[PDB]
Amino acid sequence: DIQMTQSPSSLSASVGDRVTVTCRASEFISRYLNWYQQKPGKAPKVLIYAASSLQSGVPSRFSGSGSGTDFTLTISSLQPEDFATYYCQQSYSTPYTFGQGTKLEIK
Amino acid sequence: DGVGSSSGNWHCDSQWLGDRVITTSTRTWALPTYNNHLYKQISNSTSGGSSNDNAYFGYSTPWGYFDFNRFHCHFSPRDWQRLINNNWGFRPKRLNFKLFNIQVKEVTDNNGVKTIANNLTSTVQVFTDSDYQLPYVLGSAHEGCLPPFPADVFMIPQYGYLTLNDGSQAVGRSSFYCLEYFPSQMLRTGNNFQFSYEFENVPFHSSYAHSQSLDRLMNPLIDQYLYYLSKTINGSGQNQQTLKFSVAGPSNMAVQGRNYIPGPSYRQQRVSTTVTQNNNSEFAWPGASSWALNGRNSLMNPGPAMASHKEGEDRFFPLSGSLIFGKQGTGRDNVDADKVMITNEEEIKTTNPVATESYGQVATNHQSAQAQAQTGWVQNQGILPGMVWQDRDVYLQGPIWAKIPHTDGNFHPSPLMGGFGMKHPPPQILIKNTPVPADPPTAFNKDKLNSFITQYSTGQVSVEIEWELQKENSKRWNPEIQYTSNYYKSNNVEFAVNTEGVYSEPRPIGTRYLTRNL
Amino acid sequence: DGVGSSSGNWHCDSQWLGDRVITTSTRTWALPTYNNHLYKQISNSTSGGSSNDNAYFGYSTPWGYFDFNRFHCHFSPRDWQRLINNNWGFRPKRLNFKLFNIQVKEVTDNNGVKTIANNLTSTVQVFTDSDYQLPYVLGSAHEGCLPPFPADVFMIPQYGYLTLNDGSQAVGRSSFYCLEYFPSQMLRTGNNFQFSYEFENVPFHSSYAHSQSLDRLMNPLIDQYLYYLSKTINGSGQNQQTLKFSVAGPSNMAVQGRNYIPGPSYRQQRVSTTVTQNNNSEFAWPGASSWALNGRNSLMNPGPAMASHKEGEDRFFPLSGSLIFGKQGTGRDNVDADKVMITNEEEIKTTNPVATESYGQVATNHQSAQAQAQTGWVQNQGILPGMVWQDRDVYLQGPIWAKIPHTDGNFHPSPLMGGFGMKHPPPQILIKNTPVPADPPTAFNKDKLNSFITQYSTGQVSVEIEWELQKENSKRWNPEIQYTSNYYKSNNVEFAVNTEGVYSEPRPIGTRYLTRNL
Amino acid sequence: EVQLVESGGGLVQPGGSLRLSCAASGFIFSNYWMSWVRQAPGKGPEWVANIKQDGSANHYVDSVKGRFTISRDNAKNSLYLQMNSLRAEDTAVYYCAREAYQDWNYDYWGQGTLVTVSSA
Repeated sequence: DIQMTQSPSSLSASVGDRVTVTCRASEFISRYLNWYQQKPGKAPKVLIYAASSLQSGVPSRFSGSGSGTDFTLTISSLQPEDFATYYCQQSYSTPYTFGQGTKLEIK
Repeated sequence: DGVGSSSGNWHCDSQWLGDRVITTSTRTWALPTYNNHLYKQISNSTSGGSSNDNAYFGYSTPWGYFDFNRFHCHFSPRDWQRLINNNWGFRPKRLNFKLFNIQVKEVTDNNGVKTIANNLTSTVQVFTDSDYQLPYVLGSAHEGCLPPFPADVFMIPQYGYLTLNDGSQAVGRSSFYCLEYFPSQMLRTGNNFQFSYEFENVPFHSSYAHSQSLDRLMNPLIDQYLYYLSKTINGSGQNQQTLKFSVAGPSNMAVQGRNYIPGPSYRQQRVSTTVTQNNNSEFAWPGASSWALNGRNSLMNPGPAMASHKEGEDRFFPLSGSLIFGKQGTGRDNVDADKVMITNEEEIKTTNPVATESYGQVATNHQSAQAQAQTGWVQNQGILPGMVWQDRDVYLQGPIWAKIPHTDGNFHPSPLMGGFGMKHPPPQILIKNTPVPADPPTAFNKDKLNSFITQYSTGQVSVEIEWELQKENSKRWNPEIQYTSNYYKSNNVEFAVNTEGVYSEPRPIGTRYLTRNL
Repeated sequence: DGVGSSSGNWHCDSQWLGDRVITTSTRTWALPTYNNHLYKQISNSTSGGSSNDNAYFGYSTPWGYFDFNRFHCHFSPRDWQRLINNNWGFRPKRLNFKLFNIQVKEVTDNNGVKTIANNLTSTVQVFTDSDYQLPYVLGSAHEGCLPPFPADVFMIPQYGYLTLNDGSQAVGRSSFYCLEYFPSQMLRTGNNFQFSYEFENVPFHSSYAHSQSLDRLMNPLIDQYLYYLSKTINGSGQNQQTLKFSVAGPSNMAVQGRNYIPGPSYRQQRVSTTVTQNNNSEFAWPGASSWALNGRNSLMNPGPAMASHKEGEDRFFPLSGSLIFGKQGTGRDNVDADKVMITNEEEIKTTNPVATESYGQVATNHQSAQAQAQTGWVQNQGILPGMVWQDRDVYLQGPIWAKIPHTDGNFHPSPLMGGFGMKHPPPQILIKNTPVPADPPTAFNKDKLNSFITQYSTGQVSVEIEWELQKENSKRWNPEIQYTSNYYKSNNVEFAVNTEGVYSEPRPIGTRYLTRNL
Repeated sequence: EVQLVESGGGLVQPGGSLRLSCAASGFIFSNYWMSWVRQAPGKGPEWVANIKQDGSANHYVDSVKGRFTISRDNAKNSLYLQMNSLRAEDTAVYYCAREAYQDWNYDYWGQGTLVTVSSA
């Protein structure tokens, strides 16, 4: 299957900071890559899907870019609500695979 | 007529008469029961992003069909040679089809041992789709055609079609077709079937190569009376701008004025058969030229007709710009390069742009005292007034005709995999075994009968095509290139059987040997 | 003719020519042996009060019969659409029936394994009952008709009839019929059978809905010159009697004089598809409208043609006033409401009373200084001079014709389940396998032979009907309602097979879309 | 609007069999592919199985092949996961998700049910 590698495993920043998360794919998965934000005790919530496109009802500070094997999740003007675990998932082929996850910390 | 009388004879040969050649092929076929006499809805079983381009919806039918749409169905290798060495062009004229010596067999399997017997009262149904009312599957380069070698017995392929789909779901606009809802002729073992067909007028396939190139049409001894801009500056320095003009002549043939330009291009990625020269990455799908339709991406294959490679470089081929045939016994998936035969379109370099090159350069700005002249590469170029081009060549293994889609408009409808485009191509010939139910219950039941006698049929097919020829008139003094066999000793004769009785075709054979002036 | 020759071909299609449409259907059938070649007396096996209405006496026969009396036998869903969107009426004209490609199979079962072989010398017997001398079972909405989908193989239903009965016993007036006592044609595997039939003149089915209602025929801008009684009293008090009269006009359209009144009614009980709205009791049989004949009660089903429900209320349906079809795969007994398809007669509200409503009110007394005016509800109303009505609609799944009973009198003989009533309908077509006895003993025995070879037959049926059309002439400016498919994506195409090959009909389709002025 | 509810979660000894049911009230259930996703405690979530919108096809992750059966009832708008031969590794929170049309991501997720495989 395809392996998804997410970097960095953990990150800490402050409100207003710019945060960037990188996801790498073992095989070409085209634009079918999703970013999910998850908070304890809740299901993962999709932020960005299909590489660049943003989910409706999600703040414009979340952005996504990349295609083929390399993708990046960008957060501008960080907020207290933003601190969570972030996953990159590939919906290109079965079995669908998720990234290890990036945890964000208050500073 | 009768059980003990034969309803047809075996006709295989070619008759070369003047400007006409008539080929006749006879084969033996076997027809199974497909889908247990059922129509069944089918769709792609995959999920995810990858499925998107591969999504489909359609139906498989109990019917089979006859496909003679490859050239090696109608021509022996010697006849194909006799054609391509002596003629500048050819095209089909008439078609005659026969189906005869029908045998229906029943199979009773008991305790792991199966018995086969004649069922003399069973029928086989056949009809042709003369009104082009069914979806037309014969122009998709499919398997299941009559075998090139006359002694082989072949299985008849199952008919199926696709209709409109959204992902794997259908839409209200999607069509369903029952083939039982056509009138068809029913045949017991004494009956036979035939029909004849008339090809609509098509241009002669151009089975020749140009002995001139589009850019070399001038008289090499004479100047033009046209001028071109030779110098924009007197030399090094400031404020050296000038306009100088020269005559275009034998010394510089690149700047001469020309009346005609090469044809359209859609660039292909270039792949080498020397693998160390290729990039160390997977780029087969990602680096491929494609077109999108309703959100789905289709590979551009083979695409517009373009020269496969530049002169002197034969190790390169377009990524999906050529027809690739398998050698005999080649597996289905991930075979090596020596297992396949990559054809090339090198003959058409005279009028057509190279598949892996840009078409040319255009100006991207206005040069000025403050701005240098800028150019850009034209990766794809559509039709321009003054373009001339050649179509793709046809091969002994390749297709003959395609059906032109029924649309408001088309341009140069010649099909891109090669051959003759037709609004009314040879019709589809559908065949199935009539179901024979097993013993029903003795009390009435309204459910349809799901229990049948296992049964299959076999018989003979003959197909006859008349071909019109266009003879070579040339005044060329020196001898031509011809297609020929090689005298060197080998363990096998090419285009023959081996010691196990397997017929193979050593290499793909194109049509273009004789030359014509451009 | 012969064993190895086919005696017919497969004809399925429709031909639309001017005002005529010709449908042709071909199917494959299987005929078993019924009753071990015996006629057998049959009667209801039940006892008690409940048996009374269900009592019967009759005979089952070894014969089968062919039934094409449903519309989906002759029309595809697209042809039915093409009919009902474009035409104001239609009716059958000619009938042509063929029976061919007969195969007789023998079944030898030994030790639990059964062998099937051809028996080439066996016959199948067939005759049509042209003189209408047999009891006519084709007008009772029975199963066993040719399947709507042409690829299905169907079993032929067993023939049987009922005669006069007292409880389960017979009477001296009861008739017995041997079908062997008709002349019939015998067919071996090379023989075929056909006959043609001419429909007697029937009115066009009215495949349209009225764009006016019977009570709205007046000019909405003008008064009548007629008067009605507006007031019987001046006001509150004693001795206020008066006679006041007003003009009927646009303001009050209910009191206007009219030339024609709505048709007859026999009230049905009203049932809701929302079950919480229905009463918490069993009232299906007890609360049902019925008629009694010679002591036995028959449900009134479907009964006189009446509007299924009032405007705006589609959740209600007559208790036994509508035709109810099962969906594909629906069981026989106590299925839920989503397993069946309840048709409605909402189109005929313009001229017909609602099935679940009273017809109207009548005066029940003479009003006087001592007696107030009294009215009562008319639960059932027979024909009155000046009534107009519509018949019941016909459906793709529904019956085509019925036989009018042979009687001194009838009124508006149009059959109540829908379709065309005929004194000489299409005749019954009876078929059976000729019994082939097994080896008799070698010493003579006078008993009839009870030992036979197990045997069944199969073959092809084609039926062809010519239909006359009545084209829509309307001057309506705005567009019509049409029957159409829905564009929304679905897992299946409606009126197609699924992934297992099962053909289904999604919903019942009526005939009434186009409109006519009343 | 769109609601997915998971039921049948609970503790079971190893080798035990459990059935999970998903209820969907908010959309046309027969138009969509449905998946099962599990998240082990302290781990990233993981894809278990999906099934076709008509139920014709289905896919499973290799670890659970043969021991789990995904099933779909379109009339009742419910998704069922059948678990057999349960293991300690199998214990996780099970999520029912809907796969987005065209994009294929999980647009909607159910609350999920915790399922524990314990030796005790």
